[PDB]
Amino acid sequence: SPRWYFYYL
Amino acid sequence: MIQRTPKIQVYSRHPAENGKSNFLNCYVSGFHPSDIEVDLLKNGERIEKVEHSDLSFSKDWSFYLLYYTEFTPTEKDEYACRVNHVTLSQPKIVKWDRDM
Amino acid sequence: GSHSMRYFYTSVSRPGRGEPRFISVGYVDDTQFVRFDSDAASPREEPRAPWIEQEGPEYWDRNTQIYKAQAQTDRESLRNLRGYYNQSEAGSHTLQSMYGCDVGPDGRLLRGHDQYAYDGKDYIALNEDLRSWTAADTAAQITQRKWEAAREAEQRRAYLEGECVEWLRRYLENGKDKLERADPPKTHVTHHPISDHEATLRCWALGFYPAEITLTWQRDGEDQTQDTELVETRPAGDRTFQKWAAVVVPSGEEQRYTCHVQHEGLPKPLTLRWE
Repeated sequence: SPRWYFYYL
Repeated sequence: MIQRTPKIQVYSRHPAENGKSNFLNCYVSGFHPSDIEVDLLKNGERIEKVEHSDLSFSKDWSFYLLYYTEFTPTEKDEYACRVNHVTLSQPKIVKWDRDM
Repeated sequence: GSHSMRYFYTSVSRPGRGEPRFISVGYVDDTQFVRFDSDAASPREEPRAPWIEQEGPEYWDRNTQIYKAQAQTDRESLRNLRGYYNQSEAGSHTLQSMYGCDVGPDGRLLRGHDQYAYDGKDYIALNEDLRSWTAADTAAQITQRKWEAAREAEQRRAYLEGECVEWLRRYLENGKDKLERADPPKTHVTHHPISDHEATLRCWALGFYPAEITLTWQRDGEDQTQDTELVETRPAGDRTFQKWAAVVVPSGEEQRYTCHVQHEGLPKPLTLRWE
């Protein structure tokens, strides 16, 4: 499944 | 930005046997950016029921797509792949050759 | 054997044509098994391999929520990138991401991956030690300093070492032989005369899986590398692959040349001739 943490570049 | 011209291969899913149903493939790879137009051609005319794979990309980040349609080859019928892309000044047309 | 799981994200801004398009594909080894497209009529994760269709609707609903949040994250990243490079709002740009995990036959992590490209070039990547970053340029260093100060590599390390490996382990369980078994190439040599004293020998490999393979032509046991024409390995469309290698030979000397075929599904490499 896709990861559910998110990061702005 | 750095743009990359599509590579094109035209070929069949199984060895071409006149009269036996098969699949016509056009694999377009190594291109950037992602917008591209690919038509499969039957005697110079666009084939209507053409599907394609989901947009993916290689380790070098360049995109690839497979366009395909069921087809039953004959001895005189001609088939080609025609591609348009921002890198190309004219559509690139690659003729299906069953020996490649 | 060893296995990998990878997600491939593509976000493309469309100035004056709406919000950026987000597409994802998921892979186990060389087998695509999910997709998501924000431009679909009702965007939802969708199965693409047979062994994943068993998952219940909560699986697809959960993953759809995640992709939508990812797509909104990428929009903000694209807006930041445009500022970093002094680009216009009128220009279309591309953010690509890939991440995932490699495991050995024991199932434990071997290598983690977590990388990005902007407009077709490397931008920033997590290093193999999963604690440091390699930035491609000065703009990517703005990102690098951000992610260090927030210690976000420790978060990435934990997902790659943990959840990633557990999903891979479960997907390998659903798939059974469709993921464990290598399919060896079906091989043959064709012969295409050019003219008097020259013909093409083409060595074919068809229907193989996984995609990694080596085809070489040898003359009397010595490699013909600078004279062999290779095509890129290409999909057959049924989850198997194809490749060929060709060499031009003096007519009548066809039986000096051997083609050698290496692939996971062949315990011993194959040696082929025109005969």
